[PDB]
Amino acid sequence: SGPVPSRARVYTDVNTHRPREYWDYESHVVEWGNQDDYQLVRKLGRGKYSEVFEAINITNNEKVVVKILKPVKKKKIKREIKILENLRGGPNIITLADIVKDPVSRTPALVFEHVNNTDFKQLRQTLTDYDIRFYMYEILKALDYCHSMGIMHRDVKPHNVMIDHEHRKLRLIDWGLAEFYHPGQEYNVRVASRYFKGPELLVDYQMYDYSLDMWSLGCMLASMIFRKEPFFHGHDNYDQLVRIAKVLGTEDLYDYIDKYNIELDPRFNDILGRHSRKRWERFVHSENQHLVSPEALDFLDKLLRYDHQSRLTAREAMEHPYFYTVVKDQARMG
Amino acid sequence: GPVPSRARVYTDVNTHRPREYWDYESHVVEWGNQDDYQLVRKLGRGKYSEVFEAINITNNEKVVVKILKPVKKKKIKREIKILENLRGGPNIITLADIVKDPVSRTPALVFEHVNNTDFKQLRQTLTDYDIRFYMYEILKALDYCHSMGIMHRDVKPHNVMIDHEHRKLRLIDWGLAEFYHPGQEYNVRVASRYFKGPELLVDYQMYDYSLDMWSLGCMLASMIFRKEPFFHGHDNYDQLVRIAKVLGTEDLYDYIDKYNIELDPRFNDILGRHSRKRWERFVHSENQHLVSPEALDFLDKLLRYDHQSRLTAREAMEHPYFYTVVKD
Amino acid sequence: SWISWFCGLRGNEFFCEVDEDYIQDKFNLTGLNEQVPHYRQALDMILDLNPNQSDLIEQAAEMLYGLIHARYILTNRGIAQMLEKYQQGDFGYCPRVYCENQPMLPIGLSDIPGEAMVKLYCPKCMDVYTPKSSRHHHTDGAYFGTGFPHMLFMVHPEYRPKRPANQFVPRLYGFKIHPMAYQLQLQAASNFKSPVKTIR
Amino acid sequence: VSWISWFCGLRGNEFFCEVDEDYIQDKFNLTGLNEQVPHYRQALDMILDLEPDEELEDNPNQSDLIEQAAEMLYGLIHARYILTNRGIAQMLEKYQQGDFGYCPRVYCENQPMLPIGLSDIPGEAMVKLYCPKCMDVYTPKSSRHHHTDGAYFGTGFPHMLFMVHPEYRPKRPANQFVPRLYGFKIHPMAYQLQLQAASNF
Ligand SMILES: [Zn+2]
Ligand SMILES: [Zn+2]
Repeated sequence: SGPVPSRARVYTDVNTHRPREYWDYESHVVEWGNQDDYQLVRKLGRGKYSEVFEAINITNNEKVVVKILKPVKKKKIKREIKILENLRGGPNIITLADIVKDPVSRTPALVFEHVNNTDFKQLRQTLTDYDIRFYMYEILKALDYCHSMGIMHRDVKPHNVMIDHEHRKLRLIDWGLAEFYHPGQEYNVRVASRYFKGPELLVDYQMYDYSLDMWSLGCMLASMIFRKEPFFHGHDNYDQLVRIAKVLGTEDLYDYIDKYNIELDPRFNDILGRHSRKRWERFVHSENQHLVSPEALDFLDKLLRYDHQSRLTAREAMEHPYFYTVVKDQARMG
Repeated sequence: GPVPSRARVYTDVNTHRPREYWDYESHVVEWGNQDDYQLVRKLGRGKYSEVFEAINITNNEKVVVKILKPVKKKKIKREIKILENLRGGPNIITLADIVKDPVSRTPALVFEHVNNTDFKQLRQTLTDYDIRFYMYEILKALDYCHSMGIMHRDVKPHNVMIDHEHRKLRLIDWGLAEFYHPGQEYNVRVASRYFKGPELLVDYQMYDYSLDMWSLGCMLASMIFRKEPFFHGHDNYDQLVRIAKVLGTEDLYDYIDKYNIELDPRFNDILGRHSRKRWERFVHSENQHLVSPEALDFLDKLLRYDHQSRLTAREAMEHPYFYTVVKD
Repeated sequence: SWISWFCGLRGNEFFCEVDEDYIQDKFNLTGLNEQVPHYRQALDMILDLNPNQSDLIEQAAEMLYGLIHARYILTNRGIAQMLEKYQQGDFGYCPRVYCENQPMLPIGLSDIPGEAMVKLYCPKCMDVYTPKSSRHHHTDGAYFGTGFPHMLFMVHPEYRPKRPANQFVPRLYGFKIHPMAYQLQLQAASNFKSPVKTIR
Repeated sequence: VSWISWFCGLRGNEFFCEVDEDYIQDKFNLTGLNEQVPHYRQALDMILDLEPDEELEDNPNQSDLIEQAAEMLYGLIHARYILTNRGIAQMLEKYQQGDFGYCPRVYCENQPMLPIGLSDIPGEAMVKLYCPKCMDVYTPKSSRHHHTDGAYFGTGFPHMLFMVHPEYRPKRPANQFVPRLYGFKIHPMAYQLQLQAASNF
């Protein structure tokens, strides 16, 4: 019959009330800065479209990250620039500090704030029950902000969350897949990262919304409290849903595609089988138990839902018991 | 053979000294730290030396470095012993330090910085009183070194450094200097053409301190008459001719007679017959304010062929030409 | 093949053989159509696909390859190929004495063609030098870029040579020249070379 | 023609000037060099185009030891000569001609250079080139000048030259090399980093 339409429960009509220049990114005239302000230090990594260096702003001796672009997808670069300038100064959103170009070559570069990303990437170190609650609360701050500004991130994953552990500061980065939410709009389902794809993307439902980020978050939480990285480990996109179905159950899944009149790729029928919805207690062991609590599991469970509409919104999540101790401290520190 | 001569003053001063004083070959040189000094600019060049304005980087003081080109080890030890012997005597240049290059091994001498007045400058500036004052100052140095038994052997305008602002004087370059021992025959290839005394040109080897006095006479003549150099020979042989045209041939032949000096046949053909000219020929509107009866009298008593009849440094200081000076 | 012959020619020792793998993917060749005339017929001569035009097309293919090279040698593969030549000293050796014949890297002073010829960058002293062999005095600098060697050491930091062990110490009869003495010297040269009066 | 004109005319000997005979005849100028070369007398005589000593002694093929001694002696004389005003004037002439080659630094703009020894002791270092502009020392570009002893040009020849003729000092370079990557300059914090990663390695 055609799939059943869907709309975001929160901030649904924010973009329609806005003036055009807010969401019309392909009309955005770029304001160029001065490249002499910045000097390269070391190479951070390489891409297909970009060269990325750690640089240094000589005007104030502050570290920056230069991202040199080879000017492909006129849209996708302008989309990202518009988004970052709209999301400027928001809680835990990365600051786009400047944009510039080479006088001769004309090859542009984006200048972001540097974040002293401290991976417990083998001090063999780690966090705590509280660290997880604290950082999860920080992520929600940015997501509730960007959703309120009418923008969905579409690429929430550990890699896109920068932590300077010592200074306790967190930033959400890479808004190259971020997009404006317009109700009724049918969006690309080839976003995310396999392990962090929501079921909407995996079964090809295109009228999704901010709640896509919420599933992505829930995936990150399960990863952290269960100490399994990543939590849902599919070998492809098809096996990705299988890995979810062995946890969340097939019954709620079939109910989901029924509800929205989605048509499954025939391929899933053979490989999906029929699985019970497992109790989260099955993943607890001597090495992760100190991170799993009835509050964590309750909060987790209200994120990871097949039905995108039944997920918690970013603001709702912030009001869960899981965050009480964190909210109290946030309050006490003024 | 040629008739023997002694010095009429300070004759035996070296011979009853301890041998440490005059045996320069035996002298062991105190070496300094070369890294103290760095070269700023080139100042002058001799036949044995290169001269630089330097700076002592330890204390930032301005200094002068005289670099000595390859010569015998004798000559360098001699210059140094002499400079140490004469250290701090009146108007004698003070040796501040000796250094050496480690690799090149080419030795260099350091001095306190002299603010010498340009040579041409003071030939325009010196007054009648000035010449008298500075002549006296040179004599204090010449009498001191002669008392201490050393002849300078290279007295000339360039070896006398005048700081005319501070009215103070210094006799330099003791590279040709030598100890005086009675009855010894010395080398005659000393001095400088225009300042060599007759005993050097006629090849009389048994000379003494009085050689300096002749050199000093040439200096005086040059200054008071404003003609530089005074005796301007083209070579060693013509040098004696230029002198013979002033002092006459008569006194000169009487002189080679007195001492059984053998002339180089070379002279006969170019020496000839010359009257002893009056000094008044050399006096004109431009130099006259510097020439006086006392100046001429003094000059005449210096410029004598007979080395034994020139005024000693001590006697010179008593001449009426200085009377106006000595009181001060 | 055209690539192997051009890089094997007399004067083109600095060039590396660009993989056809890279040239067939037209992603990499962006904007180059607006930089060289006869772009389509010049690109054909490179992948081996009338004495008026056939002469000009050969020159336009030389200018295309070179510009592509400037991009290619910034890539990890293009870096590795030049790095191989660098380890065999194909780029000459540093004329500075206290660099002790450090192997060099090509570099362009400018990125736009026709403005400057190719130069040599020394990783040790970090200055640029004119190629000692006068066979390289005709290679356009734009074909190697301003950024090649700097990119290289960013990707392979291990390859930076340690700062010169020693230094030149001017000595005159073993006395060093105080720097007071160049400040002087430099005037006497100014004060000297002064406009000689031009008689009316 | 003369031995000196022959020597100064051989390939590889372009850096040398032809020393005046009168300078060489004067024993005062050669004081102390007799204890630096073997076969001193016969060597010097060879340089001055005078008849050689006898036959029946070339048991060490003695012609060859004298020929090499004459070569070494000429350099050592040359070393002192070019410090003299006359020697300076002869070399200055060659410098204005560019006979010593030009500066390889790009930002020196082909400043003519002067020969110089890193050492004064023979056999230790070959002849190098001093650029008065950038004030650094370089290796000659041709391998023909790679076999001439640096001791023959001396440690302080160029230093002397500019102290005697300061008029000839070139202005220190107007521009300096500025490394750019995609327009961006390179910080200097970034070599300090690069230099470890090679050590740490
Ligand atoms: Zn170098
Ligand atoms: Zn230079």
